Amino acid sequence: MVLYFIGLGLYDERDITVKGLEIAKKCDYVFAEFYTSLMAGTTLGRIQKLIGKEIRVLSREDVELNFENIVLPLAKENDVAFLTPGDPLVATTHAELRIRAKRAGVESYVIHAPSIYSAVGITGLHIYKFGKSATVAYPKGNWFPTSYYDVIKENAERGLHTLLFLDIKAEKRMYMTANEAMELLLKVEDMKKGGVFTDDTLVVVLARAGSLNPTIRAGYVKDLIREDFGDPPHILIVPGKLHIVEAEYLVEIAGAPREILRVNV
Amino acid sequence: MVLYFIGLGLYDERDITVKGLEIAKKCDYVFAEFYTSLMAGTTLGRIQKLIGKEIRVLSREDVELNFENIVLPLAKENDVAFLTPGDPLVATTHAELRIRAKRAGVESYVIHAPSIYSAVGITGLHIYKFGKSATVAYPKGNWFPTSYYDVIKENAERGLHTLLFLDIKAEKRMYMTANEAMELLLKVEDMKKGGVFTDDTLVVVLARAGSLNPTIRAGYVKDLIREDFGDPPHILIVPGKLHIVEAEYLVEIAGAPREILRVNV
Ligand SMILES: Nc1ncnc2c1ncn2[C@@H]1O[C@H](CSCC[C@H](N)C(=O)O)[C@@H](O)[C@H]1O
Repeated sequence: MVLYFIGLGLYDERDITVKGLEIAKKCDYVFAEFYTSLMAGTTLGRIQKLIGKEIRVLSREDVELNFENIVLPLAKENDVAFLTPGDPLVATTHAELRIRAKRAGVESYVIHAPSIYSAVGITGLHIYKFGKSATVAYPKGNWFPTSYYDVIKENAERGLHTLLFLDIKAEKRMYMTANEAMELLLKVEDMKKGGVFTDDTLVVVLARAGSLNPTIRAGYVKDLIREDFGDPPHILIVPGKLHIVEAEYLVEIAGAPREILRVNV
Repeated sequence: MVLYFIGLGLYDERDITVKGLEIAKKCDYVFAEFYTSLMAGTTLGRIQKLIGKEIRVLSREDVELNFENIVLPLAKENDVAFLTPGDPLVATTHAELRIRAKRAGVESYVIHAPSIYSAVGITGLHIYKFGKSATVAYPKGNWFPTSYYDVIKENAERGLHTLLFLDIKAEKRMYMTANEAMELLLKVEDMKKGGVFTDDTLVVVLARAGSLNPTIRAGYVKDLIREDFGDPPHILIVPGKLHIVEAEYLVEIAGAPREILRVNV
Protein backbone atom coordinates (compact mmCIF):
# COMPACT_ATOMS: atom_id res chain seq x y z
CA MET A 1 0.00 0.00 0.00
CA VAL A 2 2.20 2.79 -1.30
CA LEU A 3 2.31 5.61 -3.86
CA TYR A 4 5.18 6.08 -6.31
CA PHE A 5 5.92 9.30 -8.20
CA ILE A 6 7.80 8.09 -11.28
CA GLY A 7 9.40 10.26 -13.93
CA LEU A 8 9.16 9.22 -17.57
CA GLY A 9 11.97 11.42 -18.81
CA LEU A 10 12.54 13.88 -21.64
CA TYR A 11 11.36 12.51 -24.98
CA ASP A 12 10.18 8.89 -25.30
CA GLU A 13 9.10 5.91 -23.23
CA ARG A 14 12.67 4.66 -22.95
CA ASP A 15 13.71 7.75 -20.96
CA ILE A 16 12.25 6.16 -17.83
CA THR A 17 14.94 4.72 -15.55
CA VAL A 18 15.21 0.95 -15.22
CA LYS A 19 14.30 1.39 -11.56
CA GLY A 20 11.17 3.26 -12.56
CA LEU A 21 10.19 0.63 -15.10
CA GLU A 22 10.64 -2.38 -12.81
CA ILE A 23 8.59 -0.72 -10.07
CA ALA A 24 5.87 0.49 -12.44
CA LYS A 25 5.53 -3.04 -13.88
CA LYS A 26 4.66 -4.44 -10.45
CA CYS A 27 2.19 -1.74 -9.37
CA ASP A 28 -1.52 -2.57 -9.10
CA TYR A 29 -2.73 0.74 -10.53
CA VAL A 30 -0.95 3.30 -12.70
CA PHE A 31 -2.00 6.93 -13.17
CA ALA A 32 -0.27 9.70 -15.11
CA GLU A 33 -0.50 13.34 -16.17
CA PHE A 34 0.76 14.79 -19.44
CA TYR A 35 0.04 18.49 -19.01
CA THR A 36 3.23 19.64 -17.26
CA SER A 37 5.39 18.88 -20.27
CA LEU A 38 5.48 17.36 -23.74
CA MET A 39 7.06 14.00 -24.59
CA ALA A 40 7.30 14.42 -28.36
CA GLY A 41 8.81 11.03 -29.13
CA THR A 42 6.22 8.58 -27.80
CA THR A 43 2.51 7.88 -27.28
CA LEU A 44 0.32 6.64 -24.44
CA GLY A 45 0.05 3.27 -26.17
CA ARG A 46 3.81 2.81 -26.33
CA ILE A 47 4.19 3.72 -22.65
CA GLN A 48 1.39 1.34 -21.68
CA LYS A 49 3.02 -1.38 -23.76
CA LEU A 50 6.42 -0.94 -22.10
CA ILE A 51 4.95 -0.94 -18.59
CA GLY A 52 2.39 -3.63 -19.36
CA LYS A 53 -0.37 -1.81 -17.50
CA GLU A 54 -3.36 0.35 -18.39
CA ILE A 55 -2.60 3.98 -17.62
CA ARG A 56 -5.34 6.28 -16.41
CA VAL A 57 -4.51 9.79 -17.54
CA LEU A 58 -5.54 12.64 -15.26
CA SER A 59 -6.16 16.28 -16.13
CA ARG A 60 -4.76 19.28 -14.26
CA GLU A 61 -8.10 19.60 -12.47
CA ASP A 62 -8.20 15.91 -11.54
CA VAL A 63 -4.77 16.26 -9.96
CA GLU A 64 -4.87 19.70 -8.32
CA LEU A 65 -8.45 19.35 -7.10
CA ASN A 66 -8.99 15.60 -6.71
CA PHE A 67 -5.66 13.79 -6.32
CA GLU A 68 -6.77 12.70 -2.85
CA ASN A 69 -10.07 11.37 -4.26
CA ILE A 70 -8.80 9.64 -7.40
CA VAL A 71 -5.34 8.31 -6.52
CA LEU A 72 -4.79 8.13 -2.75
CA PRO A 73 -7.83 5.97 -1.93
CA LEU A 74 -6.41 3.08 -3.97
CA ALA A 75 -2.89 3.58 -2.59
CA LYS A 76 -4.17 2.65 0.87
CA GLU A 77 -4.75 -0.96 -0.18
CA ASN A 78 -2.65 -1.24 -3.34
CA ASP A 79 0.69 -0.37 -4.93
CA VAL A 80 0.03 2.71 -7.04
CA ALA A 81 2.19 4.74 -9.41
CA PHE A 82 1.75 8.28 -10.72
CA LEU A 83 3.77 8.96 -13.87
CA THR A 84 4.81 12.37 -15.23
CA PRO A 85 7.00 13.62 -18.07
CA GLY A 86 10.59 14.49 -17.14
CA ASP A 87 11.28 14.44 -13.40
CA PRO A 88 8.06 14.45 -11.32
CA LEU A 89 9.19 17.25 -8.99
CA VAL A 90 10.92 19.67 -11.35
CA ALA A 91 9.01 22.76 -12.49
CA THR A 92 5.75 21.26 -11.25
CA THR A 93 3.78 21.63 -8.08
CA HIS A 94 3.66 17.86 -7.57
CA ALA A 95 5.84 18.03 -4.42
CA GLU A 96 2.81 19.23 -2.47
CA LEU A 97 1.04 16.01 -3.47
CA ARG A 98 3.35 14.16 -1.09
CA ILE A 99 1.88 16.14 1.80
CA ARG A 100 -1.57 15.01 0.67
CA ALA A 101 -0.27 11.46 0.65
CA LYS A 102 1.07 11.84 4.19
CA ARG A 103 -2.16 13.30 5.53
CA ALA A 104 -4.00 10.39 3.91
CA GLY A 105 -1.73 7.91 5.67
CA VAL A 106 -0.07 6.83 2.40
CA GLU A 107 3.72 6.43 2.18
CA SER A 108 5.21 7.88 -1.00
CA TYR A 109 8.43 7.28 -2.90
CA VAL A 110 10.06 9.24 -5.70
CA ILE A 111 11.83 7.74 -8.72
CA HIS A 112 13.69 10.40 -10.71
CA ALA A 113 14.13 10.61 -14.49
CA PRO A 114 16.08 12.84 -16.92
CA SER A 115 14.97 16.49 -16.56
CA ILE A 116 15.26 19.41 -18.96
CA TYR A 117 16.69 21.35 -16.01
CA SER A 118 19.91 19.32 -16.21
CA ALA A 119 19.69 18.26 -19.85
CA VAL A 120 20.63 21.83 -20.83
CA GLY A 121 24.15 20.63 -20.11
CA ILE A 122 24.13 19.44 -23.70
CA THR A 123 24.24 23.10 -24.80
CA GLY A 124 27.84 23.19 -23.59
CA LEU A 125 27.07 25.91 -21.02
CA HIS A 126 28.41 25.11 -17.53
CA ILE A 127 25.50 23.92 -15.38
CA TYR A 128 26.80 25.61 -12.23
CA LYS A 129 26.61 28.95 -14.06
CA PHE A 130 22.84 28.82 -14.43
CA GLY A 131 21.10 31.22 -12.09
CA LYS A 132 17.43 31.67 -11.25
CA SER A 133 15.08 30.09 -13.79
CA ALA A 134 11.84 31.44 -15.22
CA THR A 135 8.85 30.62 -17.39
CA VAL A 136 7.77 32.62 -20.44
CA ALA A 137 3.97 32.53 -20.17
CA TYR A 138 1.49 33.34 -22.94
CA PRO A 139 -0.10 36.75 -22.43
CA LYS A 140 -3.86 36.57 -21.85
CA GLY A 141 -6.52 39.25 -22.13
CA ASN A 142 -5.14 42.50 -20.75
CA TRP A 143 -2.54 40.61 -18.71
CA PHE A 144 1.01 40.54 -20.06
CA PRO A 145 3.46 38.61 -17.80
CA THR A 146 6.97 40.09 -17.61
CA SER A 147 8.65 38.59 -14.53
CA TYR A 148 10.89 36.40 -16.70
CA TYR A 149 12.47 39.58 -18.08
CA ASP A 150 13.67 40.70 -14.64
CA VAL A 151 15.08 37.21 -14.00
CA ILE A 152 17.28 37.45 -17.08
CA LYS A 153 18.43 40.93 -16.05
CA GLU A 154 19.32 39.83 -12.53
CA ASN A 155 21.22 36.73 -13.71
CA ALA A 156 23.02 38.50 -16.57
CA GLU A 157 24.19 41.22 -14.18
CA ARG A 158 25.88 38.46 -12.14
CA GLY A 159 27.25 36.80 -15.28
CA LEU A 160 24.85 33.86 -14.88
CA HIS A 161 22.93 31.98 -17.59
CA THR A 162 19.14 31.98 -17.62
CA LEU A 163 17.01 28.92 -18.39
CA LEU A 164 13.57 29.84 -19.68
CA PHE A 165 10.91 27.15 -19.54
CA LEU A 166 8.34 27.83 -22.27
CA ASP A 167 4.57 27.82 -21.77
CA ILE A 168 2.27 24.92 -22.60
CA LYS A 169 -1.49 24.46 -22.89
CA ALA A 170 -1.75 20.67 -23.08
CA GLU A 171 -5.52 20.52 -23.52
CA LYS A 172 -5.37 23.02 -26.40
CA ARG A 173 -2.18 21.30 -27.66
CA MET A 174 -0.31 24.62 -27.76
CA TYR A 175 3.44 24.54 -27.14
CA MET A 176 5.32 27.83 -27.08
CA THR A 177 8.21 27.90 -29.52
CA ALA A 178 11.55 29.59 -28.88
CA ASN A 179 10.54 31.98 -31.68
CA GLU A 180 7.41 33.07 -29.81
CA ALA A 181 9.39 33.42 -26.59
CA MET A 182 11.87 35.70 -28.37
CA GLU A 183 9.12 37.85 -29.88
CA LEU A 184 7.55 38.30 -26.43
CA LEU A 185 10.90 39.27 -24.87
CA LEU A 186 11.62 41.90 -27.53
CA LYS A 187 8.25 43.45 -26.68
CA VAL A 188 9.06 43.53 -22.97
CA GLU A 189 12.41 45.13 -23.81
CA ASP A 190 10.68 47.91 -25.76
CA MET A 191 8.53 48.49 -22.70
CA LYS A 192 11.12 48.35 -19.90
CA LYS A 193 14.08 49.35 -22.07
CA GLY A 194 16.78 47.80 -19.91
CA GLY A 195 18.99 46.56 -22.72
CA VAL A 196 18.37 43.04 -21.44
CA PHE A 197 17.04 41.40 -24.60
CA THR A 198 17.67 42.90 -28.05
CA ASP A 199 18.34 41.79 -31.62
CA ASP A 200 22.03 41.59 -30.71
CA THR A 201 21.51 39.30 -27.72
CA LEU A 202 23.15 35.88 -27.90
CA VAL A 203 20.67 33.10 -27.18
CA VAL A 204 20.62 29.32 -27.23
CA VAL A 205 17.75 27.08 -28.24
CA LEU A 206 17.39 23.42 -27.35
CA ALA A 207 14.54 21.51 -28.96
CA ARG A 208 13.40 18.00 -28.11
CA ALA A 209 16.16 17.25 -25.62
CA GLY A 210 16.27 13.50 -25.00
CA SER A 211 15.89 12.53 -28.64
CA LEU A 212 19.05 11.27 -30.30
CA ASN A 213 19.17 14.33 -32.56
CA PRO A 214 17.86 17.31 -30.59
CA THR A 215 18.16 20.73 -32.19
CA ILE A 216 20.88 22.78 -30.50
CA ARG A 217 21.36 26.28 -31.90
CA ALA A 218 23.15 29.41 -30.70
CA GLY A 219 23.19 32.85 -32.27
CA TYR A 220 21.88 36.39 -32.17
CA VAL A 221 18.15 37.01 -31.79
CA LYS A 222 18.00 38.91 -35.09
CA ASP A 223 19.22 35.75 -36.85
CA LEU A 224 17.40 33.02 -34.89
CA ILE A 225 14.01 34.65 -34.23
CA ARG A 226 12.59 33.38 -37.53
CA GLU A 227 14.56 30.13 -37.69
CA ASP A 228 12.78 26.77 -37.71
CA PHE A 229 13.93 24.71 -34.71
CA GLY A 230 11.64 21.78 -35.45
CA ASP A 231 8.80 20.31 -33.42
CA PRO A 232 8.25 21.23 -29.73
CA PRO A 233 9.00 21.17 -26.88
CA HIS A 234 11.50 24.03 -26.94
CA ILE A 235 13.56 25.69 -24.26
CA LEU A 236 15.22 29.09 -24.52
CA ILE A 237 18.45 30.10 -22.77
CA VAL A 238 20.00 33.56 -22.44
CA PRO A 239 23.67 33.00 -21.51
CA GLY A 240 25.56 35.40 -19.28
CA LYS A 241 29.28 36.04 -19.80
CA LEU A 242 30.78 32.98 -21.50
CA HIS A 243 33.86 31.00 -20.56
CA ILE A 244 36.07 30.38 -23.58
CA VAL A 245 35.25 26.66 -23.56
CA GLU A 246 31.51 27.38 -23.52
CA ALA A 247 31.93 29.61 -26.58
CA GLU A 248 33.99 26.94 -28.38
CA TYR A 249 31.24 24.35 -27.86
CA LEU A 250 28.47 26.71 -29.01
CA VAL A 251 30.50 27.39 -32.17
CA GLU A 252 31.57 23.80 -32.87
CA ILE A 253 28.38 21.99 -31.85
CA ALA A 254 25.54 24.54 -31.92
CA GLY A 255 26.69 26.43 -35.02
CA ALA A 256 27.11 29.79 -33.29
CA PRO A 257 28.79 32.76 -35.05
CA ARG A 258 32.56 32.30 -34.78
CA GLU A 259 32.84 35.85 -33.50
CA ILE A 260 31.59 34.85 -30.04
CA LEU A 261 34.83 32.91 -29.59
CA ARG A 262 36.32 36.33 -28.88
CA VAL A 263 35.03 36.83 -25.35
CA ASN A 264 35.23 40.27 -23.75
CA VAL A 265 36.98 39.49 -20.45
CA MET B 1 31.61 5.46 -36.18
CA VAL B 2 29.53 6.39 -33.14
CA LEU B 3 30.21 7.42 -29.53
CA TYR B 4 27.39 7.44 -26.97
CA PHE B 5 27.69 9.47 -23.77
CA ILE B 6 25.41 7.58 -21.40
CA GLY B 7 24.43 8.74 -17.93
CA LEU B 8 24.27 6.16 -15.13
CA GLY B 9 22.04 8.26 -12.93
CA LEU B 10 22.02 8.94 -9.21
CA TYR B 11 22.78 5.99 -6.96
CA ASP B 12 22.70 2.38 -8.18
CA GLU B 13 22.85 0.32 -11.38
CA ARG B 14 19.11 0.72 -12.06
CA ASP B 15 19.34 4.51 -12.31
CA ILE B 16 20.47 4.29 -15.95
CA THR B 17 17.53 4.85 -18.31
CA VAL B 18 16.07 2.01 -20.37
CA LYS B 19 17.39 3.86 -23.43
CA GLY B 20 20.91 4.00 -22.04
CA LEU B 21 20.90 0.33 -21.04
CA GLU B 22 19.64 -0.90 -24.40
CA ILE B 23 22.18 1.22 -26.27
CA ALA B 24 25.00 0.20 -23.94
CA LYS B 25 24.20 -3.49 -24.47
CA LYS B 26 24.53 -3.11 -28.25
CA CYS B 27 27.87 -1.30 -28.06
CA ASP B 28 31.05 -3.12 -29.06
CA TYR B 29 33.11 -1.34 -26.42
CA VAL B 30 32.08 0.27 -23.15
CA PHE B 31 34.17 2.77 -21.22
CA ALA B 32 33.33 4.59 -18.00
CA GLU B 33 34.68 7.22 -15.65
CA PHE B 34 34.15 7.50 -11.91
CA TYR B 35 36.18 10.60 -11.04
CA THR B 36 33.56 13.30 -11.51
CA SER B 37 31.41 11.39 -9.04
CA LEU B 38 30.70 7.89 -7.72
CA MET B 39 27.75 5.49 -7.82
CA ALA B 40 27.52 4.78 -4.08
CA GLY B 41 24.62 2.33 -4.23
CA THR B 42 26.26 -0.18 -6.55
CA THR B 43 29.56 -1.59 -7.79
CA LEU B 44 31.40 -1.81 -11.10
CA GLY B 45 30.62 -5.52 -11.05
CA ARG B 46 26.88 -4.99 -10.70
CA ILE B 47 26.92 -2.42 -13.49
CA GLN B 48 28.82 -4.82 -15.77
CA LYS B 49 26.39 -7.64 -14.95
CA LEU B 50 23.44 -5.45 -15.93
CA ILE B 51 25.00 -4.21 -19.17
CA GLY B 52 26.41 -7.64 -19.95
CA LYS B 53 29.63 -6.03 -21.17
CA GLU B 54 33.14 -5.69 -19.80
CA ILE B 55 33.69 -2.10 -18.68
CA ARG B 56 37.01 -0.30 -18.93
CA VAL B 57 37.35 2.40 -16.30
CA LEU B 58 39.23 5.55 -17.26
CA SER B 59 41.03 7.91 -14.89
CA ARG B 60 40.86 11.69 -15.06
CA GLU B 61 44.17 11.72 -16.93
CA ASP B 62 42.98 9.01 -19.32
CA VAL B 63 40.06 11.26 -20.26
CA GLU B 64 41.42 14.81 -20.02
CA LEU B 65 44.76 13.91 -21.64
CA ASN B 66 44.10 10.82 -23.76
CA PHE B 67 40.41 10.58 -24.64
CA GLU B 68 41.29 10.77 -28.34
CA ASN B 69 43.88 7.98 -27.99
CA ILE B 70 41.89 5.60 -25.82
CA VAL B 71 38.22 6.00 -26.75
CA LEU B 72 37.86 7.69 -30.15
CA PRO B 73 40.05 5.23 -32.10
CA LEU B 74 37.65 2.36 -31.38
CA ALA B 75 34.70 4.68 -31.97
CA LYS B 76 35.88 5.12 -35.55
CA GLU B 77 35.02 1.55 -36.54
CA ASN B 78 32.68 0.46 -33.73
CA ASP B 79 29.80 1.57 -31.53
CA VAL B 80 31.35 2.80 -28.30
CA ALA B 81 29.73 3.90 -25.05
CA PHE B 82 31.16 6.24 -22.43
CA LEU B 83 29.35 5.87 -19.10
CA THR B 84 29.36 8.64 -16.51
CA PRO B 85 27.59 8.97 -13.15
CA GLY B 86 24.53 11.23 -13.22
CA ASP B 87 23.60 13.10 -16.42
CA PRO B 88 26.30 13.41 -19.12
CA LEU B 89 27.74 16.90 -19.64
CA VAL B 90 26.62 18.19 -16.26
CA ALA B 91 30.27 17.87 -15.14
CA THR B 92 31.94 20.93 -16.73
CA THR B 93 34.76 19.08 -18.54
CA HIS B 94 32.63 16.56 -20.45
CA ALA B 95 31.09 18.87 -23.08
CA GLU B 96 34.50 19.50 -24.65
CA LEU B 97 34.84 15.76 -25.27
CA ARG B 98 32.12 16.09 -27.91
CA ILE B 99 34.34 18.59 -29.75
CA ARG B 100 37.16 16.04 -29.70
CA ALA B 101 34.83 13.46 -31.23
CA LYS B 102 33.88 15.92 -33.99
CA ARG B 103 37.57 16.65 -34.64
CA ALA B 104 38.21 12.91 -35.03
CA GLY B 105 35.33 12.42 -37.46
CA VAL B 106 33.25 10.54 -34.90
CA GLU B 107 29.52 11.05 -34.38
CA SER B 108 28.45 11.47 -30.75
CA TYR B 109 25.07 11.25 -29.08
CA VAL B 110 23.91 11.98 -25.55
CA ILE B 111 21.61 9.70 -23.57
CA HIS B 112 20.51 11.56 -20.45
CA ALA B 113 19.84 10.27 -16.95
CA PRO B 114 18.82 11.81 -13.61
CA SER B 115 21.24 14.38 -12.14
CA ILE B 116 21.51 15.56 -8.53
CA TYR B 117 21.06 19.03 -10.03
CA SER B 118 17.41 18.18 -10.82
CA ALA B 119 16.91 15.50 -8.14
CA VAL B 120 17.07 18.15 -5.38
CA GLY B 121 13.49 18.84 -6.38
CA ILE B 122 12.73 16.09 -3.87
CA THR B 123 13.62 18.54 -1.07
CA GLY B 124 10.40 20.42 -1.80
CA LEU B 125 12.35 23.54 -2.78
CA HIS B 126 11.15 25.06 -6.07
CA ILE B 127 13.71 24.35 -8.80
CA TYR B 128 13.42 27.81 -10.38
CA LYS B 129 14.59 29.38 -7.10
CA PHE B 130 18.01 27.72 -7.20
CA GLY B 131 20.72 30.17 -8.16
CA LYS B 132 24.38 29.65 -8.97
CA SER B 133 25.76 26.33 -7.72
CA ALA B 134 29.04 25.65 -5.94
CA THR B 135 31.33 22.94 -4.59
CA VAL B 136 32.62 22.88 -1.02
CA ALA B 137 36.27 21.87 -1.34
CA TYR B 138 38.42 20.41 1.44
CA PRO B 139 41.11 22.93 2.39
CA LYS B 140 44.70 21.69 1.91
CA GLY B 141 48.02 22.87 3.31
CA ASN B 142 48.12 26.68 3.11
CA TRP B 143 45.22 26.64 0.61
CA PHE B 144 41.82 27.58 2.03
CA PRO B 145 39.29 27.99 -0.82
CA THR B 146 36.14 29.90 0.14
CA SER B 147 34.44 30.98 -3.10
CA TYR B 148 31.44 28.76 -2.30
CA TYR B 149 30.72 31.01 0.68
CA ASP B 150 30.37 34.00 -1.66
CA VAL B 151 28.05 32.01 -3.91
CA ILE B 152 25.68 31.42 -0.99
CA LYS B 153 25.80 35.10 -0.03
CA GLU B 154 24.96 36.30 -3.54
CA ASN B 155 22.13 33.80 -3.98
CA ALA B 156 20.55 34.26 -0.55
CA GLU B 157 20.81 38.04 -0.99
CA ARG B 158 18.48 37.63 -3.98
CA GLY B 159 16.20 35.17 -2.21
CA LEU B 160 17.66 32.19 -4.08
CA HIS B 161 18.63 28.71 -2.87
CA THR B 162 22.20 27.45 -3.12
CA LEU B 163 23.01 23.86 -4.12
CA LEU B 164 26.33 22.74 -2.63
CA PHE B 165 28.07 19.69 -4.07
CA LEU B 166 30.39 18.21 -1.44
CA ASP B 167 34.02 17.22 -2.04
CA ILE B 168 34.92 13.63 -2.83
CA LYS B 169 38.10 11.57 -3.13
CA ALA B 170 36.93 9.39 -6.03
CA GLU B 171 39.92 7.03 -5.94
CA LYS B 172 39.83 6.59 -2.17
CA ARG B 173 36.03 6.66 -2.35
CA MET B 174 35.90 9.06 0.61
CA TYR B 175 32.92 11.43 0.75
CA MET B 176 32.73 14.80 2.50
CA THR B 177 29.72 14.67 4.80
CA ALA B 178 27.16 17.44 5.25
CA ASN B 179 28.43 17.63 8.83
CA GLU B 180 31.97 18.41 7.65
CA ALA B 181 30.58 20.90 5.15
CA MET B 182 28.68 22.74 7.88
CA GLU B 183 31.80 22.79 10.07
CA LEU B 184 33.79 24.27 7.18
CA LEU B 185 31.19 26.94 6.43
CA LEU B 186 31.10 28.03 10.07
CA LYS B 187 34.88 28.30 9.87
CA VAL B 188 34.68 30.46 6.75
CA GLU B 189 32.00 32.60 8.43
CA ASP B 190 34.23 33.15 11.42
CA MET B 191 36.85 34.33 8.93
CA LYS B 192 34.68 36.60 6.77
CA LYS B 193 32.01 37.67 9.27
CA GLY B 194 29.53 38.12 6.44
CA GLY B 195 26.67 36.78 8.54
CA VAL B 196 26.06 34.29 5.72
CA PHE B 197 26.32 30.96 7.54
CA THR B 198 25.79 30.65 11.30
CA ASP B 199 24.22 28.37 13.92
CA ASP B 200 20.88 29.96 13.06
CA THR B 201 21.09 29.28 9.34
CA LEU B 202 18.42 26.96 7.94
CA VAL B 203 19.93 24.19 5.84
CA VAL B 204 18.68 21.15 3.98
CA VAL B 205 20.52 17.86 3.67
CA LEU B 206 19.77 15.34 0.96
CA ALA B 207 21.57 12.01 1.31
CA ARG B 208 21.55 9.16 -1.20
CA ALA B 209 19.25 10.81 -3.73
CA GLY B 210 18.06 8.14 -6.18
CA SER B 211 17.74 5.56 -3.46
CA LEU B 212 14.25 4.51 -2.44
CA ASN B 213 15.18 5.61 1.08
CA PRO B 214 17.09 8.90 0.82
CA THR B 215 17.52 11.01 3.93
CA ILE B 216 15.88 14.43 3.57
CA ARG B 217 16.47 16.68 6.58
CA ALA B 218 15.95 20.37 7.20
CA GLY B 219 16.78 22.43 10.27
CA TYR B 220 19.16 24.94 11.80
CA VAL B 221 22.92 24.36 11.73
CA LYS B 222 23.09 24.30 15.54
CA ASP B 223 20.82 21.24 15.54
CA LEU B 224 21.98 19.38 12.42
CA ILE B 225 25.75 19.88 12.56
CA ARG B 226 26.23 16.66 14.62
CA GLU B 227 23.24 14.70 13.25
CA ASP B 228 23.72 11.38 11.46
CA PHE B 229 22.33 11.59 7.92
CA GLY B 230 23.39 8.07 6.96
CA ASP B 231 25.72 6.78 4.26
CA PRO B 232 27.05 9.00 1.41
CA PRO B 233 26.72 10.73 -0.88
CA HIS B 234 25.58 13.91 0.87
CA ILE B 235 24.40 17.17 -0.69
CA LEU B 236 24.01 20.41 1.28
CA ILE B 237 21.54 23.16 0.43
CA VAL B 238 21.31 26.65 1.94
CA PRO B 239 17.85 27.89 0.97
CA GLY B 240 16.95 31.53 0.58
CA LYS B 241 13.66 32.94 1.85
CA LEU B 242 10.99 30.23 1.52
CA HIS B 243 7.58 30.19 -0.17
CA ILE B 244 5.09 28.90 2.41
CA VAL B 245 4.59 25.80 0.26
CA GLU B 246 8.32 25.00 0.38
CA ALA B 247 8.37 25.45 4.16
CA GLU B 248 5.36 23.19 4.66
CA TYR B 249 7.03 20.43 2.63
CA LEU B 250 10.23 20.78 4.68
CA VAL B 251 8.21 20.47 7.89
CA GLU B 252 5.94 17.61 6.77
CA ILE B 253 8.47 15.61 4.73
CA ALA B 254 11.93 16.72 5.94
CA GLY B 255 11.14 16.96 9.65
CA ALA B 256 11.96 20.67 9.80
CA PRO B 257 10.98 22.55 12.98
CA ARG B 258 7.70 24.48 12.91
CA GLU B 259 9.84 27.52 13.58
CA ILE B 260 10.82 27.74 9.91
CA LEU B 261 7.20 28.59 9.09
CA ARG B 262 7.61 31.93 10.83
CA VAL B 263 11.35 32.60 10.68
CA ASN B 264 12.24 31.59 7.13
CA VAL B 265 9.13 32.50 5.14
N1 LIG C 1 12.69 17.42 -24.03
C1 LIG C 1 12.56 18.74 -23.89
N2 LIG C 1 13.17 19.62 -24.76
C2 LIG C 1 13.07 20.97 -24.67
N3 LIG C 1 12.34 21.61 -23.69
C3 LIG C 1 11.73 20.75 -22.82
C4 LIG C 1 11.78 19.37 -22.85
N4 LIG C 1 11.02 18.83 -21.77
C5 LIG C 1 10.54 19.87 -21.16
N5 LIG C 1 10.91 21.09 -21.70
C6 LIG C 1 10.66 22.39 -21.39
O1 LIG C 1 10.06 22.52 -20.02
C7 LIG C 1 8.65 22.85 -20.09
C8 LIG C 1 7.89 21.89 -19.08
S1 LIG C 1 8.31 22.29 -17.43
C9 LIG C 1 8.17 20.63 -16.64
C10 LIG C 1 9.55 20.00 -16.71
C11 LIG C 1 9.71 18.55 -16.34
N6 LIG C 1 9.25 18.13 -14.95
C12 LIG C 1 11.23 18.11 -16.48
O2 LIG C 1 11.78 17.55 -15.52
O3 LIG C 1 11.80 18.36 -17.62
C13 LIG C 1 8.26 22.72 -21.51
O4 LIG C 1 7.16 23.58 -21.81
C14 LIG C 1 9.58 23.06 -22.25
O5 LIG C 1 9.76 24.47 -22.41
